[PDB]
Parts: sequence; C-alpha cells; structure tokens
Amino acid sequence: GQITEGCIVCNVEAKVGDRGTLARASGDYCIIISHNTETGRTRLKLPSGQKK
Amino acid sequence: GFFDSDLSYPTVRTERMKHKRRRLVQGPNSYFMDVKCPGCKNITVVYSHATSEVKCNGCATLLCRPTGGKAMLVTGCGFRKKPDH
Amino acid sequence: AKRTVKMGVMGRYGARYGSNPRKRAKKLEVSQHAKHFCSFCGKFAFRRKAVGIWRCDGCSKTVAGGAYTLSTPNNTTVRSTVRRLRELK
Amino acid sequence: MSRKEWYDVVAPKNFEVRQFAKTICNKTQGTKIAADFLRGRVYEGNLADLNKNEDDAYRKVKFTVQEVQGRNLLTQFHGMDMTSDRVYYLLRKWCTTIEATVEAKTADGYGLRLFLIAFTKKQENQLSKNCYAKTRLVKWVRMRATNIIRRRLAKLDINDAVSLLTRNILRDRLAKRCNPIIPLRDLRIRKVKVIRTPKFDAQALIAAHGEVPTSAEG
Amino acid sequence: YYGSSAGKDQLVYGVVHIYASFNDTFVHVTDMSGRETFCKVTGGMKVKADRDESSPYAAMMAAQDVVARCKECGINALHVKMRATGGVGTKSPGPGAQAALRALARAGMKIGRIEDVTPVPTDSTRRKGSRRGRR
Amino acid sequence: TTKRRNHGRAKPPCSRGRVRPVHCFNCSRLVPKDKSVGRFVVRRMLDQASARDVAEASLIYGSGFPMPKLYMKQRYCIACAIHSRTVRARPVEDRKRRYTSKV
Amino acid sequence: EQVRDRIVRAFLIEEQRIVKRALKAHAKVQKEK
Amino acid sequence: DTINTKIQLVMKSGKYVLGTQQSLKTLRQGRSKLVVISANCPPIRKAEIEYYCTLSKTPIHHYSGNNLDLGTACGRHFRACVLSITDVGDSD
RNA sequence: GGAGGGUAGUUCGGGGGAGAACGUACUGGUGCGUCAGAGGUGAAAUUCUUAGACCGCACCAAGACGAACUACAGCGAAGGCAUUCUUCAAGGAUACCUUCCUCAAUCAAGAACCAAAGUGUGGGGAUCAAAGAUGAUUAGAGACCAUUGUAGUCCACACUGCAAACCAUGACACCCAUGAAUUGGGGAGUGCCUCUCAG
Ligand SMILES: [K+]
Ligand SMILES: [K+]
Ligand SMILES: [K+]
Ligand SMILES: [K+]
Ligand SMILES: [K+]
Ligand SMILES: [K+]
Ligand SMILES: [K+]
Ligand SMILES: [K+]
Ligand SMILES: [K+]
Ligand SMILES: [Mg+2]
Ligand SMILES: [Mg+2]
Ligand SMILES: [Mg+2]
Ligand SMILES: [Mg+2]
Ligand SMILES: [Mg+2]
Ligand SMILES: [Mg+2]
Ligand SMILES: [Mg+2]
Ligand SMILES: [Mg+2]
Ligand SMILES: [Mg+2]
Ligand SMILES: [Mg+2]
Ligand code: NA
Ligand code: NA
Repeated sequence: GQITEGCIVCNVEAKVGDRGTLARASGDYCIIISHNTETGRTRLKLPSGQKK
Repeated sequence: GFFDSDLSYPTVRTERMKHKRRRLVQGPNSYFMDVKCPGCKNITVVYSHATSEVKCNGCATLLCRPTGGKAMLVTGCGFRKKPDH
Repeated sequence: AKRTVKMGVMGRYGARYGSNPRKRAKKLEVSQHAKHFCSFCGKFAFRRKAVGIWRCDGCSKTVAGGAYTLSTPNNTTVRSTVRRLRELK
Repeated sequence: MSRKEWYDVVAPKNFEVRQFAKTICNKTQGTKIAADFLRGRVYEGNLADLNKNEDDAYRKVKFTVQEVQGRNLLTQFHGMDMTSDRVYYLLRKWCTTIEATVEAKTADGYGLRLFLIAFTKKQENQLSKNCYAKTRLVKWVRMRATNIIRRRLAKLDINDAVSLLTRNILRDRLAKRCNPIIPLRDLRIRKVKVIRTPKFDAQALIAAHGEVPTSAEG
Repeated sequence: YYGSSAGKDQLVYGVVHIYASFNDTFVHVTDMSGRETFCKVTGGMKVKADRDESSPYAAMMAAQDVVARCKECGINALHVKMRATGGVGTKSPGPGAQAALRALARAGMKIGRIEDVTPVPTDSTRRKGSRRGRR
Repeated sequence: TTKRRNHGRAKPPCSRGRVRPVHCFNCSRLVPKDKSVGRFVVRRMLDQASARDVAEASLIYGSGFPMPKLYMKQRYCIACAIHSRTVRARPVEDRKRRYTSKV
Repeated sequence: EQVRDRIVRAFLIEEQRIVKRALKAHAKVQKEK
Repeated sequence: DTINTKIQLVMKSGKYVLGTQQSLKTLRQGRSKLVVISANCPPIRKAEIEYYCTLSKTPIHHYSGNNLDLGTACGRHFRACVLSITDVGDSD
C-alpha cells in the first residue's frame, strides 16, 4: 500500500506473512497497477501477463 | 538629378547608407564615451558596444548592460561622446 | 586479427556446432570474461564469479548483476523510475 | 411505456433557472431500487437557457446526479464545452493559434483540467501579411496564463469556481494580463473537465442547492 | 395517458439524433441524458429497394412516423443533433439529413438549438484503400 | 519537356526535402500536402426553402438568430479535383494566373 | 586496519548524533519564540 | 566547469598535494587553504576529512565528478580521491 | 569584403537525444435504454443479428498518430523534421577599434551517415494490409469493386547500401538591369501596458 503505482517490485507476498512467493526467478518482476483504499486491495501484473 | 556621379568621390547621400566594409575604405562603426554615474565624482571611458561587464571604479556598480548591438546604460548615468582622434 | 580472421574466442570449438550458434554465443562469452567499470572505486576491475555475481579486484566488493554483463538495460530504467518516484514525496 | 415515471432535474443555486429538464426511469421492481439507476446520470443544458445576446448561446454545461429528493434530482457541475462550429468560426489563416492545458485544484478537493485557445491579431495600422509570432512569446503567454488560473482557483470552493468560469470573470483577467506580451485576440476557455472529486459530503450538497423548488410530479 | 403531468401550453423537450450516412438514415429520440430511448426509426424500415434507404423520401417517412408516436407522450419540442459518418469516413452529410429535419418542422414539432456533433480525430489511424486509393 | 516551372507543387529547391502526405477527400489516395488542391468550404446546414420552415417552428431561430454552418477543409488529389470540376485544364499562357485569395 | 575503522566509526558517528540533536532542539525553541 | 578553471590555475601557479595521506598531513600542520573532495569518496573517509577541516577552519569544496575525473582535471593519469591546495597563487 | 577561435543578446528555428504527461479518433470490452433490422454496391452477394446486432449515454484497456492553424513559410550535409512541460550536448546568422597571422580550394585510396521494401534475435500487435480465402463483374478475370486475412506496418540491438536518393543541373571564387513581397539579426507617428517587462 505504500508503493506508488507503476513501480517495479519483486519477492511479492500473495498472503500476509507468506514471506515471498511471486516473481522470484532471474530477471523477473511485477508491476503495480492500482490501489483501492475502500477495500484495501492492490492490483498487480504478474510476469506471465495475468493480473492478481 | 543632372549630376554625374563618379566612383572615386562618392556623394554623401549614397555613402551614408553603405555597410561598413562595403565603403570605398572600410572603417569602424563604434566610439568611446565618458560616463558619469550619479555621484562618485569619477569619470569612466566606456565602449559603445561593450559586450563585457563594466563596473565603476569607485562605487563598484554596473554601468552598462550587454546587448546584441549597442550597449545600454543604466537609467541614472548620462554620457558624452569623445572625438575620433 | 593475426591468429584468427573472425572466429575469435570461439576458435577452441574447431569445426563443430554451426556458425550461427557460435556467433550468438561469442557475444555473451566476450562480455562475461571482460573487465567492467567499478563505480565504487573508479577502476576497471569487475569480474564474474558464477552467474550473476561480480567481484572487484580493487576494493573487494561483490555486486549482484546480470548473467553475462554487470548491468542490464532493464536495470538502468528501473533505477531512474524509482528515483523519480522517491523524489515525488 | 407503462413502466416509466417522470422526474425533474435541478441545477445548483448559482444559476437563474433551476429546473431545466425532465426525464423518465423505470419503476422500482424487486431488487432494482430505481435510485441506483439514477445516481450517476449526466445531463446537459445550454448556458444561455440556464442563465436567463452573448457568446453563451454556444456553451454547454454538464451536471451529474448526486441525490434523489422525492421527484427532484440534485446535481453538481461536471464539465463545460464550447460547441464545434463556434471554434471553427474563430480560426483564420495567416495567424498563430495558441493552445494551453492547465491542471488546477480548488479548496474542496476538486481536480480540474482547463483548455485555452487564443489567436494573434493584426493591428489596425499593419500592412504586412503575416501576424505570426515568435515562439518565445508564445511560451511566455502559456506560462503567465497557467499561473493566473492556478492561483485564482486554489482558494475557492466548487460553487464559486463555477461562477468564475460561467460569468467571464477569469476570461477578462487573462485577456488583460496577456495582451502586453503579444497583441492577441479572442481568448476563450474552450473546455473544462473534472478529473477528481471529493467523497460526497452530504452537508455540502445541501448548502450548494440552498432552497430547492418543489415539483408537481406523481 | 402515460407521459408527464404538465400544462398543454408547456413545452417538454427531448433530443433527436439524426445520423445521415450515404447508405441509411437514423432518427432517434431520447431525453436530455442519452439514456432512455423513446423512438428509433430508420430509412430501411420504410422501403424495399435496398438502394433507396438513403433517399430523401425514406428519411421523410421515418420522421413523420416518429412525430405521430411521440405526440401522445406529451413531447412537443426537440433539440437537434446531426452527424455524418465521422472518424475515418466521409465527414459530409448524406442526402437524408435535410429531409428528416424539414419533415419534423412541418409535422408540427418545435425546434431548438440545432448543432452538429460529427466525430473528428485530432490525429487518426490509417484509412481504407491503398496509397493509390479507390480505382 | 517541363510543363511547369514549380513542377506542380509549392516546394522550391533548397527549401525542403520531404512534405508529409495527406489522404484525398474523395478517393483516399495519399498525396503530398503542397501538391494537393485545397479548398475551405463554408456551407449551410439547410437550404433556403428548408430554413424558412424550420425557423418558423422554432423560438430560438424564429427572430433573427443565425443558423449554424458547416466548416471543413477539403484536400484533393489531382485526379479527383479535375473530375469534380474544382479545377480545369487551361491554355498555355493562362496557366500562370494565381488568385491569391478566395473571391 | 579493521580496529582503526571501528574506533573512527564509533567516535565520528556519535558526534553527528550530538550535533543534529542540538540543532533540532534549538530550531524548535527559536520557532516557538 | 568554473571550478575546473580555478583548479587549472592552481596547478599552474600554486602548491598542492594529492591523496589522503598527504592532505591530512597538511591539515595537521595548518598549511591548507582549500580541500576538494571527489564524489566517489567512501562515507567513512569523507567524514574523517570533514572533521579535520572543521577543526582547522578550512573551506571544503565538493567535486561533482569521481576520483577518475578529479585526477584528469589536475592533468594526472591516475585517480585522486582528495586534493589539498596549500597556495592559491593567483586563483581564489 | 580568404580560413580558424572569442565575447553578447541566456538571441533564432516542425534541428538532434532523453524523461513525464495531454488530445480526440479507430478497434475491443463493461453497465444501462430500445426493438428489427444493420453493413456494403453502379446494382447485389459473401458478412453481423430476438442467444438483442446497428443506434444512444457513461466508463475501462491497449497500440498507433498529432487534424483545422499549415504556407511558392522555418530548420538540417543529404535521407529527413509538426501536441505540451522538464532536461543534455550542439549549429547557423548578426554585432564588435577582441585574438591569431596563410593555417586555404578540390580530390584516386580510405571512412561515416543514408526513405521504403527486405534479413536476424527479443518485445508489441489497435489500424491498414503483399500471400491466401470467399462474393461479384466478365466470353474468360487468375485483376480493378466488396467482406476478410498472415508476413509486415510500431520499439530495442545487429545487418543491408539501393530510389524519378531529381533542381533529371558537381564543389570553390569574380562581374552582372529593375519592381513589389517574405524569414532572422542590427542601426536611425500609433495601439496595449501589475510581471520570462527600462517591455
Ligand atoms: K487493395
Ligand atoms: K504509389
Ligand atoms: K498543386
Ligand atoms: K562565431
Ligand atoms: K444490451
Ligand atoms: K512526436
Ligand atoms: K482487399
Ligand atoms: K543510382
Ligand atoms: K530564419
Ligand atoms: Mg511576421
Ligand atoms: Mg500501392
Ligand atoms: Mg535552408
Ligand atoms: Mg526526396
Ligand atoms: Mg466503442
Ligand atoms: Mg496540432
Ligand atoms: Mg523499415
Ligand atoms: Mg523485423
Ligand atoms: Mg518478430
Ligand atoms: Mg480490413
Ligand atoms: Na523531381
Ligand atoms: Na543521376
């Protein structure tokens, strides 16, 4: 929630406390699309092209 | 209009319009002037065009401002042209 | 180009594996064994030691880089984006 | 159709004519409340019809429905435009067209985007054929106008900013302050977009509308 | 009786969208917001020749049908919005644009605030045909 | 044989190298912008007969308020300008009249 | 070499904390008056 | 750069020392007039130099380039982390 | 009245390289409304459509492109270059009682750049559209016309080195008649005028 939209990230947690499960292979990363403060959810673009 | 014009002794009208280096004998376009800033008792010699910066010797104030072409003096000061030689 | 006209470092492979696979691997082989500029100490002393690990002979620093080159073009873009977003706060 | 009911559309209190439209909607049946279908519509009116022989006949204002009060739909400013045939009438050859885009914010928390247009003018004494301008002066006109708009709108609520835009107060200030840079003619505010809104203060909507006229529907 | 509770002398306004292309004509009546369509009659609903769908006659017939049906719901006046094909397209109005507008006035409706709303790009995609055009 | 001194366009030598092409108004053929034939058209939305009927039924235009017009800038390829009679073939020594303004 | 690095690090970093603490306190007092 | 012109003037008609070991000796003796530090200097070494300058009342200039650039400005073919001017002969 | 360098107006311009945004439009989605056709042509038929097409309003995503203003206008060695703001290094003209003192002109060999199509490896893929597929027209039609459709068209990094790459006019220097215009710098009555303003 504290990272600005459009920022490149890695080692993303899919659940709070998972300690990192997404974008862990060489040269991989995710992109932050948008935030939703009403529901507290963040939308990302995965390395495979899917959105989560 | 009946006058016949020769090239060795051109008339004043046609010579006053020519570009320098296009006259019969080229020459400068500039001159020097004595500039007295308000007060300070001092007289300075300033070039007409003077692309550089100029400060009065006494008051350490700028006298002229650079410009493409002739320089412009600050509002207070008044100048006086000097003879060519 | 006294010993070899165009093979270069790939001359150890003899007449095997094909010309185009050899050309593609030659570009990455040269940069992987080259000496790269070190920003910490201002020397050309960065050398690879296993994929993605670069060590400087001068200041003895280790950096996480990219496979066959010290820095990848994607990394350069990312550093500029993050700097602008930090300055935006 | 037999399922339709009629409603009235009401503009805010800084407009001479309050009820400027009528509309229809389905009856509330089952889980469809018929107020969820009405709370996002955009209605357009002509400024010359809302506000009473000027340029106002070529201006359009959009309002977005925020609340349903009986048979009255209460609205708020949403945008403003200029109509295409009016813009083409001001264009001429042998002139420079100056355009600007401005982002500004009000005190309430609204985000606005404004589009300006202006043209150079020939002067009555002139005999040449060009009237074009140097790009240094064009850049200066754009920045001076940007600063004036941002500073004026930064200390106003939405209702006062709307009155500024629709009564040609800001337009005259810009034309007067930009004339010394370059002669200029026909400065206008071409379009206004609302790109951000605050979180629907219900007390704010009450004060914006003041006294609401009644309706004779149903 | 269905439409509105207002005096007979009062004017109730709707909006008519007239889309006059070179192959058909649309006459479409809505309210001041674009939702809630009232009537929609096209020139191809009134002919059988497949080539007179754009004719001035087919546009006149469609306009007269609209006025009759809307005269019961209490709609007396209309604002007018006219358009041509637009974006990458002819940009000039078709043959039935004038006929439809004139037919509305003669049939007894009231007019106000005519305006043209053709979509115009400020820079576009490539148009059909080659770089040699249609031959 | 050089038919024209400007070769049919408005690009002197030593001035430009390339001019961006536009699409013909009619056939959609790509033509350079200086070579094309351009006209600015202002046309009424209704003719005289129809304007009288519409003005009578309206309260806005019913008393001396102008009806809207249509403004377009049309650009033609050479073939479509000749076929539509925008321009015509002219006698030699008459090909030089210029008509700097629309009158 | 490593012992010298720790001694210099210990003294110099503590100095910066003392200096910046005084600046923050003085600025607050100056602002309030 | 204007600082490059001043630096070139010092090399022409002044005295200086290049390097950390010689610069610190001048600071202890109090003979240094100006100290120039490159942008490459490690944080712990830079902090030590700034402390010596504060005690000595010596002005500090922060160079924009790294030690490779600073050595080039002085006409050298090596790197210079820090430079100390003991004589501003003509420049300032 | 040969070349080079300097200082100044923080001069002049679709000149070049990087970021961040903006604008409608084409296509595709989403939510509401409506009900029988829509599209296309010289005329039609392949196509879409009560499983709700076309049309109306509001939004969303992605890729490309910057209309009118735009011209016998500007910049670049040529090829080329058009939204705004922030940046980086350049280039020409003008002004000068600045500096220097033949440092120059043109060229086999050699070097760098070079529209579109094309090639290789990664991205991207909205529009248009070689090949190909359907429908027409025709004696025939492999074509022109209609509906589509892959490579390409866009970006990065490597190649290729050809155009009616044209002013079909090689580069440097001198002389040479007139009248109206236009772009940039410099010298010597009128309109606007609380700061990129002695403008
Ligand atoms: K074709
Ligand atoms: K062609
Ligand atoms: K022409
Ligand atoms: K120069
Ligand atoms: K639907
Ligand atoms: K661009
Ligand atoms: K085709
Ligand atoms: K050739
Ligand atoms: K120029
Ligand atoms: Mg001009
Ligand atoms: Mg072709
Ligand atoms: Mg030129
Ligand atoms: Mg060319
Ligand atoms: Mg759509
Ligand atoms: Mg534009
Ligand atoms: Mg290509
Ligand atoms: Mg390719
Ligand atoms: Mg590919
Ligand atoms: Mg197609
Ligand atoms: Na040619
Ligand atoms: Na040739």
